[PDB]
Amino acid sequence: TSLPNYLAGNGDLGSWEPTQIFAGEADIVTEGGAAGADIEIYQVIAKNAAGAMVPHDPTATEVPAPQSVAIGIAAQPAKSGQNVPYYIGGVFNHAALGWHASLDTLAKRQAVFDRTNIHIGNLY
Amino acid sequence: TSLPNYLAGNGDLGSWEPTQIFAGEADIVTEGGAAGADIEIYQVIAKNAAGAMVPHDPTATEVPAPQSVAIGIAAQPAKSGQNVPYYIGGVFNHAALGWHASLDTLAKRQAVFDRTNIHIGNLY
Amino acid sequence: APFVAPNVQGRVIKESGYNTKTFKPAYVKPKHVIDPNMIIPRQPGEALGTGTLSIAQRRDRVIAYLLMKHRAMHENTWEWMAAQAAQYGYVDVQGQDYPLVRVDFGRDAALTMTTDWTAAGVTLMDMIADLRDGQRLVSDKSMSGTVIRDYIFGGDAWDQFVKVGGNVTRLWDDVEGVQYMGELVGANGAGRMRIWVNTQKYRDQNDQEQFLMKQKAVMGISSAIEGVRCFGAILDKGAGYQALDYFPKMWDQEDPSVEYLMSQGAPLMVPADPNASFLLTVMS
Amino acid sequence: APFVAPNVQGRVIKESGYNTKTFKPAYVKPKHVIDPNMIIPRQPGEALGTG
Amino acid sequence: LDKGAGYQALDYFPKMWDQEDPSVEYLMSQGAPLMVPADPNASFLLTVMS
Amino acid sequence: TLSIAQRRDRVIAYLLMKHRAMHENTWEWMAAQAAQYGYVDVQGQDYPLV
Repeated sequence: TSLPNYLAGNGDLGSWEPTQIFAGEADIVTEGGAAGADIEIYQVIAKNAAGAMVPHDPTATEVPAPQSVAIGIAAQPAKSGQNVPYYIGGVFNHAALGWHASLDTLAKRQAVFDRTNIHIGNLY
Repeated sequence: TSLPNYLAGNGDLGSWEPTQIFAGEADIVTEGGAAGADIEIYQVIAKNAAGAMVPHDPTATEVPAPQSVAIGIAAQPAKSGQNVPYYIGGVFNHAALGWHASLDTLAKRQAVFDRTNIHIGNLY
Repeated sequence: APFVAPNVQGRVIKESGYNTKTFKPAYVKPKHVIDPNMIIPRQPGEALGTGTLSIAQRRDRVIAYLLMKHRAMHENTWEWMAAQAAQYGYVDVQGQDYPLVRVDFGRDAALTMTTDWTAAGVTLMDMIADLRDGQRLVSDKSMSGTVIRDYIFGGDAWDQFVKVGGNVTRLWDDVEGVQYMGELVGANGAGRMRIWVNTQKYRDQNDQEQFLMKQKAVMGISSAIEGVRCFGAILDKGAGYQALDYFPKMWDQEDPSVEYLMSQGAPLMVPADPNASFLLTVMS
Repeated sequence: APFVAPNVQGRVIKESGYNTKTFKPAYVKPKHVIDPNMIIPRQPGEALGTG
Repeated sequence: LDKGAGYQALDYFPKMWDQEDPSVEYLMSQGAPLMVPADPNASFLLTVMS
Repeated sequence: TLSIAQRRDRVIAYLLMKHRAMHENTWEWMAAQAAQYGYVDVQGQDYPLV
């Protein structure tokens, strides 16, 4: 870390791409709750049987387990035991969000948030 | 890079220390010639039997090989086959240079350059 | 400086470089929703039964009070952050709407000490020796070799200390929770030990009340800590995103007529030299 | 642009990023040593005999 | 079809407004275009390859 | 060197330009469809195929 470089050379300093989370104009609404697992930014979240936030996990069970019904979108990342701020309302670009496996197409990603204040849709 | 970091946090942007090459005020003299092996900055270099710059190596043989007599101090790093500019005259900081094993203490690191126009000594 | 006989050329002195460290401040968002349920009822200053001031003026009164309370909450947060930084060398910023992240300023782990003043056979000199050793470590570690003059005790630490034992400072005569216990000469040698006890209680983010200073410990500190109070950008379209200690903002919902009042700010209290202080846990 | 029935809200459009490049320059040091060996000698201009 | 521009007829109309918390801001443009060949038969299209 | 307010200003100017340009591109695309095919399929996720 000490010396300069006297010799010529090139360097690709880096690249930046915007992440657009909002895809519409509902009332954006947020809440905070304890996490039960490692949650990434804009990961879709559910609440487990103990009321702690857990990343959304459809087909968790033979009766479906409460992790299987999504409840919000993480606004900042958190480790287990920490508080997670998360969105409960708003219109969100499905592409930016973190999704479970097998929840591939937008047609499925909408089905997670029909009965809800959140709605999830495509950007143009 | 896409998302700005919103949360508070800490980061060590870096730790810097001057690498003072010179420990005296004599005439500084430099040459340049092809390298025979990968040479770091301020490494102490000999000349191998082929006449190419090779990092200094005492005890290289039942008769000492020409890699075993130091001839200069590399001014820039170079791969084999590249031209290495190197110092051949000047008073140099004991600690800044690329010595190797068994050439550990300042006494030996001086004995390598006794009569030469290069001399090696402590910074205060 | 080096001694060199005037014959010889001279002597070359080696320089030293620096670490550099960088921090992002926390973000604070208290807001009150102002129903008619809060504007209509009588509040202290109102003349009690005679209707001398309109609903508009009662609203103005309550909003002025809430702005004042917001300023107070930010100021409390600055105090809490500064206290956490001085004590621990780090601050665990938290909340419901804010995940736990530890802003470690980089106090060397040697300066977070532990000894047992509850053990049998401890003497006043052993305790003062522990404090002197804390001072020694700080002097060995600081950027400026500064000696600590001020030692701040928790309540439990001060009770243990007194149980086993037996001008600028005027700015804290009138102040609650801060107790100036004067000075002791002891066997520190390196600098006279101003003694403080701090017992202030603050409302945690669970609105449980906790002590601002770790009660079971003693903190030494010196002005060389040269802390900076840092205020980041306000991430709000109001006031042009510019960086402010706090920003009071107010907007209303059209029907039902509900006002929302929010103050927000981006505070961080950074010790310039995280090693100009130390913390010693004295209790079991 | 997206066609959108006058009733409904409209659609949100993504936008692009940036890419960056950086370069260190090279360094050049020609020099001469000018001896009396190089100055004394004649220059075609000089006349014959007594330059 | 917007209260902005007084329901006037315009090539395009740009409109901008913001939420207050979080302070996300919206920018939208309105337009009612149609490009009418008054005489559709003054042109032809000839496909020339399969 | 840009305050965050100025970063906002820059991006807003750019997006206003982008909107104007996307509208004018739609004018071009409609004119193209009219002149070539004699008909235009106006479509979208938010506009039934007409």
